[PDB]
This record gives sequence, structure tokens and C-alpha cells, in this order.
Amino acid sequence: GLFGAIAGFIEGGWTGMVDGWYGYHHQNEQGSGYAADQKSTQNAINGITNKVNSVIEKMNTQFTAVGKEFNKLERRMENLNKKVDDGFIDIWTYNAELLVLLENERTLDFHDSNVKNLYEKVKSQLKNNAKEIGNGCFEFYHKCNDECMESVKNGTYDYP
Amino acid sequence: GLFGAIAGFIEGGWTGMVDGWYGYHHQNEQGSGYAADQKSTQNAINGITNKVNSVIEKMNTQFTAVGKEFNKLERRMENLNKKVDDGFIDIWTYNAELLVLLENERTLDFHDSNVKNLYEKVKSQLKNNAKEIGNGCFEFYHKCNDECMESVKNGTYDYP
Amino acid sequence: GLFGAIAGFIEGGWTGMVDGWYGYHHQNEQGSGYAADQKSTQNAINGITNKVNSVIEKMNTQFTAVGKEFNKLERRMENLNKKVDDGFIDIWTYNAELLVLLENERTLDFHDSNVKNLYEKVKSQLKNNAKEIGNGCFEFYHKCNDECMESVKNGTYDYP
Amino acid sequence: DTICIGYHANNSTDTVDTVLEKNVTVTHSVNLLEDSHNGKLCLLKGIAPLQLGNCSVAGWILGNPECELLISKESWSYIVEKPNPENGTCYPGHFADYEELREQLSSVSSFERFEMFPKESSWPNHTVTGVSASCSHNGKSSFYKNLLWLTGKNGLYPNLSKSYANNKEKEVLVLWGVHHPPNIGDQRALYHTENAYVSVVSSHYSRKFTPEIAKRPKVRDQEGRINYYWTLLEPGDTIIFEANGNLIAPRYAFALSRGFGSGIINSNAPMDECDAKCQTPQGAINSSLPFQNVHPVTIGECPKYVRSAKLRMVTGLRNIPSI
Amino acid sequence: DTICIGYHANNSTDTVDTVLEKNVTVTHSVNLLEDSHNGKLCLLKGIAPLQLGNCSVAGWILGNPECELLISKESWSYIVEKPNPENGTCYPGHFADYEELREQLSSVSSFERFEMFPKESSWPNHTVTGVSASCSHNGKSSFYKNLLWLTGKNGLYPNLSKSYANNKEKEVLVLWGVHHPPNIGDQRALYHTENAYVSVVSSHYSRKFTPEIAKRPKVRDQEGRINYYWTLLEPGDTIIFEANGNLIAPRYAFALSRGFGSGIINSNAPMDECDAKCQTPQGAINSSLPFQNVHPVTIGECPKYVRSAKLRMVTGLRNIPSI
Amino acid sequence: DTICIGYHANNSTDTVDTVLEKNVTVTHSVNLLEDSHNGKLCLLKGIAPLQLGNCSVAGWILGNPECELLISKESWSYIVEKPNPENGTCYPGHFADYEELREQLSSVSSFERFEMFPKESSWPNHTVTGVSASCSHNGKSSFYKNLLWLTGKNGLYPNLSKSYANNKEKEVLVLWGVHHPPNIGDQRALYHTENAYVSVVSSHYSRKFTPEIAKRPKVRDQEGRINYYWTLLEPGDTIIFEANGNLIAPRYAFALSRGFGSGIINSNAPMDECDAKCQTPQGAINSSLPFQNVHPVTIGECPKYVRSAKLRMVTGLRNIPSI
Repeated sequence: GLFGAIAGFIEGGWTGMVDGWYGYHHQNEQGSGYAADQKSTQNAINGITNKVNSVIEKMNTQFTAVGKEFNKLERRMENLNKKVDDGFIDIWTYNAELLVLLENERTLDFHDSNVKNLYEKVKSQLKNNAKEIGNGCFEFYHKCNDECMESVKNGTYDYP
Repeated sequence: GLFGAIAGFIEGGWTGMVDGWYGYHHQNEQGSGYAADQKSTQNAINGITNKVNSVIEKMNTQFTAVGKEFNKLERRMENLNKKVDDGFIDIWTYNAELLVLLENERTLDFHDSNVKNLYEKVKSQLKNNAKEIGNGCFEFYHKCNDECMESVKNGTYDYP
Repeated sequence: GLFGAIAGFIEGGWTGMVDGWYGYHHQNEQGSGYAADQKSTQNAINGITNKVNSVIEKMNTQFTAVGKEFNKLERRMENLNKKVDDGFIDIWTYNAELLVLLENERTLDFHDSNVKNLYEKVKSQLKNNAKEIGNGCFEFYHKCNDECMESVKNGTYDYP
Repeated sequence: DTICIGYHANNSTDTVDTVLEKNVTVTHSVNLLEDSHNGKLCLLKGIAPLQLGNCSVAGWILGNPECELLISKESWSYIVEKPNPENGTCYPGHFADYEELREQLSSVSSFERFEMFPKESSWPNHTVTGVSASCSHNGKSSFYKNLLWLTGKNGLYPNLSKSYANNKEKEVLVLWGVHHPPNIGDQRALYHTENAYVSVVSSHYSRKFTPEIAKRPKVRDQEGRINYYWTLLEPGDTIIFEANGNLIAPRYAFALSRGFGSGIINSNAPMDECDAKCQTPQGAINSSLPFQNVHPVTIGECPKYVRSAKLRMVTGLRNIPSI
Repeated sequence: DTICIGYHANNSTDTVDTVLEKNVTVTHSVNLLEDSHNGKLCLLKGIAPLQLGNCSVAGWILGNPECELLISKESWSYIVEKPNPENGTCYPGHFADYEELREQLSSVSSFERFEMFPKESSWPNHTVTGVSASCSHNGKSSFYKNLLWLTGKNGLYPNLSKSYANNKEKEVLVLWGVHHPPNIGDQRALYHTENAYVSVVSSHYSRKFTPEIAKRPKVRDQEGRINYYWTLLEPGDTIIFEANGNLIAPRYAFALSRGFGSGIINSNAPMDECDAKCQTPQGAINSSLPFQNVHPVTIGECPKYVRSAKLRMVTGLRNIPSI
Repeated sequence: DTICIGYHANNSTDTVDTVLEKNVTVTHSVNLLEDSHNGKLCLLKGIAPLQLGNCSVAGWILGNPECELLISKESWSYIVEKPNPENGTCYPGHFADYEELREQLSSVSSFERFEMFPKESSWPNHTVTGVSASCSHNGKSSFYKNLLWLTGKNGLYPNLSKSYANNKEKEVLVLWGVHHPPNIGDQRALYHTENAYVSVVSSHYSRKFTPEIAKRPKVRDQEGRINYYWTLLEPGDTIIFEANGNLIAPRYAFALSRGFGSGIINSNAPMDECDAKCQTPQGAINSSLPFQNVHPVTIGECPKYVRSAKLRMVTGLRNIPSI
């Protein structure tokens, strides 16, 4: 992406999440899979829905009809009316297609970075306590039990 | 944000310095303050004025007549005028709306990387003769004073 | 500017480069031959060419006649027409004027990413085969020739 | 003891286009463009619309006796019609400013049929009796439901005037015709006094209109023809009539109240009780999505028209499965 | 015993909106959105607006001595008016292309007036006095300033015509009015004619507007009316008259060059010698911030009216200060 | 032993601006606004324009002495006219509502010239030549060719009635003019009687013309005015003409078929064979780029004009050799 993690650092696309796509987590060894923080995924109810809502309900219009009707001695005004219409069609079509082209790159990237930090979170503690594997995989030498994936997700870990 | 920096790993800001926008705190022997910055500030501010101002200084205009005053006979043209006014009003409202909120995402992520530059400006030369933790503050084995704690600003140091 | 690399970390680019925008040289034995990673180069341009032609071709119209011809009684709806033409002129001026600056800044910060990914892509593979001196340069304690660069040039390595 | 972390990849085979690349398979896409018209006519702005049938305007305000349909009508936000009218105007004639009033009959709070000048003894010194074969409602002949035929009486056509004061507080729809006779003899057969003037005056401006003695072409029985004119009477005024011949007055006036101009919809689709916020000459629309592609011409507070294929916006991440 | 890196936190509490997260504190933010205006009427770019009074554009150029105020001035960017205005149509009726002249009396460069056809030394054998209680000036009932009334002379109305020849090197606007009395006795005893004609001549322009009589309503004092009309003449053009009577002749005609056509504001705000680039029907506005919100109707080269609640742009970053 | 990664850096000088950074030095760029027109002007969507040159739209339709050049070209997409040549209204007079007719003739599909009413032997008991006017070509002074002048013949001038059926399936425009003499004894010198009786009537269109007569400004030895008028005949609709005099009757007519509009172009630029997607007075345009720098007026599929300067994008990199 714009910062290159989704198909840039992590070249995958796993079956996790389902809603809430950003919330931290680390992995440790409890088993497999990832989870949200329930806040960074309210940033999904903000980030996304109010990106949408802003692009949706911010648009308000007035009461009108482009319909006019003109006789035979009015081909000057008809040209003018239907010129105004053509204008605004063009203007909106371009601007809409643009936003749908622009913001979607941005939001296909928006996922790229906030899910990336999950990696930078563990590196900030685990560093070399876990050997590197290119899949987005760490491999820590020491042995923890099924109660470690609810530990550094919080932020606290023992021996960095 | 999009980087574990602003809001993220660096948590809160400082009621500190008057001048600059970024910077560094220390404790070694004498000082315990915040040395501003110019290269990151005088270029991030430099760009912002170029930015903001370009949203302000570009769209021009010539002498335009907005009012017409139609009559109960020429009512068909009243809706032509009306239809035009809030044609542009719709666009101008919706655009200047969307560009702001979309450009508030730049200015915020602008700092979010700009600060991350400085946290990664500390790692990129001196490596691990300092303990690497999350907060954005690293300790130093050989303790360096106001002369060479000032030599952090530009990045002049002895060895890795 | 942003991601550290282009016009920040790597001071200047290479005029020796021919086969692409990004890639590797080689401070090796044998000889010299300016190389580029054809994939990321042929990838960026695809985005670029989509970007270029997406700006262009998404724009369309329909037969618009813009001459109006009004006489000395039609003076009101003569400059009502002015409100039409000028509106549309000012609209397209502003809209396009911001479309460039914005997506031109997006261009480079997308490049600054494309070089950066490549940096951390190399800094991922070899792990601690090499030391880090700021330019994209990787000084190693390992001895290396061709086939070793060629391994790094296509995402492969014997041991990290 | 591994750490492998990633991102979603659900069932959706859905796609999206972006600036830097196209055909991007997504996880959960949302449409930003309403493409959906219910192919049905609706109520708009809380209030029902009008009815006409085959009839188009002229078969209402003038009351052409071909659509018995229209007897009692309350209030409409906008007007429906049919692009098929075979019977809308009885006696051939030109309708002065027949689009301008079509702009003023669009949004109206109230309307009432009332005998402006009571058919009973409003016109002595004048013979009614006037009907035409151009508009006969099954069998024996007729004329309009909203006007008269002030034909010349016995062996005279005397000088006269008749007024209507600004009665019903708010506005009233004041029309009036002008009779253009076929033969020089057919002129004298009815309206007597030859080359005689016709004028109709309100507070200011008296429109001067002249009878052209016309032996003009044939289309639809008795082709002397007649000229229809109209206006709108406010409060603070009056209307006056005068004739030495060649004049049609109305028999019905129309009390109204309006300020905002809507428009006309020419649609054949059947009519329903829906309360939709956007109405097009294609169908009704869900006015949520900010841009619409249903039809260019739009009546009601509507999304903005676009020539786009679609506007499929992204809510989620990139979909790269293979478990 | 450490060295950190951090950012700025301020004494400022300012909420902004982003496409991602709305309403959060920031160290710097610029208001972009314009919700502020002057509240007083100003002069647009070097030149002033027309300080009118209580008459009208109609009252200004028809020349009712009830605004004998307006005569001297030369140039203005835009006219002023109130909703209050009493005096415009002095003797009741309509003004020709009213609101079109409002689009050609807006943009004003230079004014110089000349008594085209004087009361004294222009029309002999025709009475040059004209008085109506509809057109009064504090006890006296004297007519307009820039138009004069003709009736018959000594029981007669001799033949006449006036052929002016423009040479002022720049264009001239001309003003007149036609007569419509109610009573036949009022018509006959005044202009002493039965079928009188009016000829108005130009190289392109000509209308044979005829008087016609009936029972026109009451706007206090006058049951009758006088209707005003106009046309334009560039250097080397000729306005010719040929009348029989029933006519308020062109008297004082306004000379003006001009090119474009600006606007006319009507409000209440007091005139101030404030140099402002743009004006609303409530006050004056900037040109710095590209978009504003006070009124949709504006004059000049302006920040564009928007419906926005908050366009507060951020120039800073997030806030967590104290200690 | 090291391995370093870097970017491209050519010999560009060609700069671009960005939001946060202006005058940024760039490698690879593309100009998205189009500033350059080919100086010439040719055909539009394949369909060739209407060449005239020194001639105008007046005499091309009316039949001006100079306008002999144009006889048999098939159609046009828009009209080619020069701004200056002054050759417009030959014998002085106001052409009708004509700027409208410029518009409806600006895009016309089927166009074949035919003779409406032959000037010779098609009118019983009537008049021929009458040619006199200051309208000349090649030494001698000639009357129009598409119009026919009917003066007086020997003793009388009879009143008449005549028409033209629309049996075509394409629409027909008819021009007719009316002469307004300066000299008051000029009418009886040709047309006889004291008054008008010029009447035109279609199955809708109705107007009664009068020669309002007075002395007029003198041009090339012809003072008065001729007012040329026009109507487009929809099928079935037949225009009727009644004259006691002064009607200059139709001689040639045009059968068209047109719904959509177009325009004229007022530049002196040369004619040369090619295609184009659009058109400016300055030159011809190509719909290629999203916007165009040149001229605010255009015809066809233009890019949307902008008054801006710089509109080029960046495909390349922010570049330094570091050499």
C-alpha cells in the first residue's frame, strides 16, 4: 500500500477478523489467530462508516426539477437549460468516480498500516527473544502456555 | 492515526517548548528540557503554509452578477436561476466539505510519520547500545552530557 | 519528505539506472553493471498509468454548444448565461488545480514507500548477516559474489 | 511456538477499481450509487399528486369533456400525465404561453371550481347555445366543462362589460378566450359588428387582441378556431371584460395558493401510495445514496445524476484467500 | 537516565472533523469555514453603492419629487433599496421591462442628464402642465421630475411630432408613458379624440401602443392608470415620435455608456465608507477564505456560500498536555 | 562488501508543484491540460460546417446580391461566419427574433433548396419585378432572389389569400418581409391604399402586421426599414398570407428536419480538411485530455475549459543524481 504491509510486508490474506479489522494483538503461542482491542475497531465504526456517511449524508439537496419545457421560439433557452444540466452531470460524474477511485486506494491502504503496527508492537518488546520468519512470523525460544496471547496484547511483557 | 506514534506508542504529548513542533527530552546530568528543532519544523510548517495557502490562493473569480429578480410572468426562468444557484452551492458545499475532512487526514498523518522519522532517526545510526522499548525513549550506557546530548539533534555519535 | 528514503535517506538517485526506477547496484567483486528490480518497476508504472489515464478517460461529456447570442432586450438572461459559463469555468479550474497538487504528493509518497518496502525487504531476509549504514547499503561480515546478489534480487536466501 | 499474524479473507468474490490498480477483490463492498427505480408512481413530499389520464393540462383547466375522470380534486405536490394524449383539446386553437402555466400548476395547495359569472342570467343580451362536433361526449354534441360560448343574440351584439372582484382572498386562475371566426359570413352569423375590437383588462396592462378572419386548414371539425389566453389574479386587484364580438369568457374560475415551482412528469406507470423522497420519470428512488443514475430529469429532493457504471465503495481490506 | 522523542501539546481546545475520526483536540487549527460578516453596507472595490432612500429604482428614474433626492450622482457598483419603498409608480400601473432595467441601472459608470423635450420651449400649441393627486409633493399635486404630461390646448389638439438626434458619443436611455383613463368622458374631455394613434420610431424598435378604456380598479385617488415604456439608443440612432395625444412624453433622458451588468441589493444596513470586495443582503464579506456562509445571494467576486456545519481545518496535532 | 539500493535520476529540468512543496524538480511528467489548437478549423464529427465568408446568415436565407456563392452543399455541423464584413441587412430593417433562427439553423440534417412560390405567373392579377433597392451585385442593382417583391400593377392592388401545404415529412421555414416607407406618398406610388392589412396565420402562429409609417434614417440611398420574419412549419401546419399591400411574399423555401442545437463561430481562421472532436474560434480542439487551456467557448465534445496555467501530473520521482 501507501506504507506497504498488506501484500508488502505480509503477503497474505488469512481467514481471521470478521468485522473489526485493525485492533492490536500479538500471537505469542496460545494457539493461532488474532483479535481486536475493541477500540481500534470502533475506529472502524468511525474510520469507515463516517468516511461513508460523510460521502453520503453530508450531501443534502433542495427541492427542484430540471424539467423546463420550451416552445419553438425558445431554442436559445433550451440550449442553455440543457447546457446547465449537462455541465452538472459531467461535474458530478467525474468527481464521484474520482473519490471512489481515490479513497478506496486510501482505505485499501488504511487497513495496510493499522494492522501493520501489530508487528511493530511485538518488535518493541520481543525483539530478538523471538527468531524471525518472513511470513510475519516470530519464533520465541522460551516456552509459555495457553495464557500469553492475553498478555502483550495488553502491552506488558516480561523479558525484552 | 496510522502509525503507532501520535496517539499510539508515544501516548501523550508535552505542554513543553514554545517554538518548534517536534523534539526530544533527556536526563543525564544537567538539562531536563525539550530542545525544539528546525529542520523537521521549518519544513513541515513550510509545507503546510504551501498547502493551506494553495487551498486559499488558487480558485479566483471575475466580476459576477448573482441577482436577477424575475417576475410572475417569467416564472420558468426563476427556476432556471434557482436551479443554477444551488447547483454550485451543492458542489461547493460538498467539495469544500470532503476536501477538508480528507485533508485533515493528511495533516494528522503528516505528523504521524514526521514524528516517526525522529524515533527512527535515533535507531538508524547508534544501534543497540541502548535498550529498545515502546514509549519512544531510550536509555544510554555511556552517558552523554549537554554537549553530546546536543549531538543527538544532528546525529553525531562515536560508535554503534 | 515522509517515509525517510527518497530525497532523505538515500541522498540522490542514480543516473546509471536505465532498466527502471528502483532496484540494486552491487558493491561486489568481479565488475559493475547497473541493475533494477523489474517487477516493482513494472508494478509502479502500472499504477502510474492507471492513475494517469484514470484522471483523463473517466472524464466524458456530450455535444455542448456554448455560444448563445442575445440581443439588447435579452441583457438579463445574457449575463444569467455568464453565471453559467463562469461557474463552470471556476469549478473546473479549482477542482483540477487541487487534483494535481494532491495526487502529485501522493505519487511521491507512494514512491518513497516503494523504495522503503525494498529496504525492509532486504533488512528482513539476511537478518544479521549484515551491518547497517544509511543509504540502503548493507555491509556484511559475510563474503558474497554473484548468485548471492542474484538470490537477493529474487527473494531467496540460503540462511539468515 | 510461533507468531503468525494477519488480516481477513472472507467469502466475497466482490470487486472494486482504484487509481493505482483495478479489479481489486474486496471483503465487503458498499454501493454509493442508487440504480434502483421502483417503476411506479408515488406520493411526494407527504402529499399525493394529481390525475389526468389521456388529458394533458388543457383537458383540466379548460375541462375538455373527454375525461369525465376529473370531478373533485384536493391538492397535489406535482403533476402526473400520459405521453399519449389523443383527446385533450376540443376546438382547435393555440394556447398562449402553454408551458409557463404548466410551470405554475405544478405545486399548489388548493383549487376550487366556482361559477365566476353564474350561467343563470350573468349574460342577458347574449345567446349561449354554443356547442361543437369537435368535442362530443358519446352521441349528441358538447363544449368545454369550464367555459362558455358567448354567441351573438337574436339580431344584435350590444356593448357591455362584466367584472369580477378580488373575492377569495388568495389567488384565482383567470382565463379568457378570443373567437376567431371561419367565414366572413359565419362571423356575421354570430358576432354581428364587424372588424370590432376585443380587450380584457386587469389592474394594469390591457392586452390588445385582434380577431383574424381565417379560412385556415382543416383538422378536427369546424375549423374557424379560437384563441385561449390566461393569467393569475392576486388579492388587491380586479378583472374586467369587454366585447363588440369574438369573445369567450369562462364559466369556472380556480382559487389557488402557491410559491414554489416543481415541474411535469410524463409517465404511464401505475400509481401507488408510497412515501418516497425522490421521484423520476422512470420510477421512485431511495434518496439515501448521494448520487443517482436512474434518470436525468428529477422531481423531488434527489441524489445527483451521473453517467457512471457503478460507485462501489470499500469498507474492508484486500481479499487474498487460499486457506 | 534516558533520552526521548515526543511532540507538541497546547493550551488549545479545538474540535475538528476528519473522514476517519471526527471531533478531537488539536494544537493548531484554522477555521476555514466563514460564519462571520460585517452587518453594514459597504462600497465595492473603489466605487460606492447607490444611496437611494425610500423611493425605488422605479422611483429614481420615473422621477417622483417624493425622492427629489436622486439627481446629482455619477457612478455606483450596486443600487440599494428597502422592502419598505412607497414611491415608485407615482400614477398607478406597470413599468416596461421592469427588472430588466434593474439589470442595466446596476452597472453604472457615468451619469449626465439633459432635458430632451422641455416643458418650456419644446411643445407649443399643447398644454405643458400635468397634475394628479396620485403624484403629490407635500400639499401640492405636481407631476414627476423627469416626465411631463400633455393634454389638449384651447379646446384643440393640433398635429405634432418630435425627432431627436443623438450625438453625445455615448448611449442614452429614454423614458415615457401611455395614458389609459377609465371614464369615456374623462378620455374624451381630455384628449378630444376618438381613435388616436401613437407612433414610436427607431431603426429597429417600434410599437403602436393604443389607449383603450373600461372600468379599471382603485389604487387610492386614481381609478385610471399610466403605463411606462422604454428603448435604447447608441451614438447615431434616432428616436422619433408621432402622436395624437394620450401620452406622457420623453422629457429628461439618462445618458450612460456601460458594458457589463452587475446587480442591485435591497436591504436596510447603513452606508459606510468601508472598502469591501463583496456584499450580502445583510452586510459585507471577505475574499480571503475561499468559502463563506451568510446568504446565497451575493454581489462581486466572492467566497462561495456553503451549508457546512464545521469546516475547521487542522494545522496541528493531538492534545494530551498538563504534567 | 556492501549492497545499496537507490532510485532513478535523469537529466530533467522539467518541474512540477505539489501541495506541501512547490517547484519540486521532477523526472517523468504528463501535461493533463491542453493549451494548443491547430490554428485552423475543419469538420466536426465528420459532418462539414457551413462556409459563407463575407456573406451572412441574413442574405444566405433572404437572397442577398452578394450571397450568390452558396447554392448546393449538403449540410453542416455548425456555421462558418466572419465577424466583420458588415454585409447583413441589405435594405435597412430589423430581421425578426433572429438570433433564435441562427440557433435552429446551426445544426440541420436534411437541407435541399426549392422554390416556394415562383415570382412569374403564380399570382393571378398581381405584380412582378419591382426591383430597385440599393442592393447590388456586378454593376446593376438587384432585388432579393429568395424573396419576391409585389408592387403595383397599372390600376389597383387587390386583396388576397394564399398558403403552402406541408407535404414533406421535413419542416419548412418561410421568410416574409414588410416595407416601411419614409416618404408618406411612397406607399401609393407602389402599394396604393392608406393602411395595412398584412396578415400571417399558421395552424397556431398568428400575427397581424402593420406598416407604421414615418421618415427614417438614410443609408445607401434607401431610408426606410424592411422587417423580415420567419416561422418553421411542422407537418400539416400551413402558413396563410393575406395582403392588401406591403407583404413581401415568400419565393424560395427550405425543407429541413432538426431537433438539437449548435452554434456559429466568429474567427477569421482558415478552412482546411480534417476531423476534430471539438472547436474554438482560435483553432480546433481534441477531446483527449480532461481539460483544455485555450478558450472559454467551444463546440462539441470539448474538454472542460480552464483559465488556469499549470496542470501537469508526475509519473516519475523527486530526483537527484548525487554524482
